[PDB]
Amino acid sequence: EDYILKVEELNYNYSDGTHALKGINMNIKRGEVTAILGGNGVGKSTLFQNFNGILKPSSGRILFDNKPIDYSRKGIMKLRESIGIVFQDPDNQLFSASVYQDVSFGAVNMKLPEDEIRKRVDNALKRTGIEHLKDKPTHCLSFGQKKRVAIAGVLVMEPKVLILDEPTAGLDPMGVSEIMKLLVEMQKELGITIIIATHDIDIVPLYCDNVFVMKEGRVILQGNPKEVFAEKEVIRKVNLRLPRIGHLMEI
Repeated sequence: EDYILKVEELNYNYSDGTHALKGINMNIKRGEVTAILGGNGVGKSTLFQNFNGILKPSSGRILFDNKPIDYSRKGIMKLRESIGIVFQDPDNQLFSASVYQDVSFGAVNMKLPEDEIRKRVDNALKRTGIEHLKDKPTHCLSFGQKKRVAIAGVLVMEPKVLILDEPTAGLDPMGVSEIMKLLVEMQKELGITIIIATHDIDIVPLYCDNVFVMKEGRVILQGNPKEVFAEKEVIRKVNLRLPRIGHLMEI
């Protein structure tokens, strides 16, 4: 019940023979916010595609929810119901319809009692802060609102894991902290595990319990962000108290 994903000695090579991930060991705790950090080309998408089964490891394995992944068609279908994906650009995920039609599209085809669809969708919209936009056309929303609609559409299925692909995209730093604090809050109320792929090492990690730094398809650092970015954190606190001394420490 500690780890929602354990990656054990995982290797991945593309079918052309390109070695993408090497001896990856990663233990992701249930009900924490974990981020996987690194610039492009580091292998974040390759890792995340293994998590939801679109790729299968060449060597080693992944335990999801304490159990091996079942790679049959049925097993993959089951695994993806447990795992919600929020895309970088919400346009890639949203329908042109009202916020309520889009978000409720998911429940509507699972044959639930209507009043259970009602609760699920309304709770989803409250939980993402977008009740007031229930009847607004998606095409009229800000990027930030759209992203909240994407998240809400995924909450409706009650996944166990929420995976966000670069959640800082299209957002100013205060935009970023808004979305991060929203995610920290929904975990408090839902117990959902949050996994983030990002290159942002400044804001995103202040909201994380755990962090993995990747380079050329290997983990090279890991742990509590307070400890991993111990030095950046000292600087941050200095700016907070003595604005000018902290810039001589960046000098």
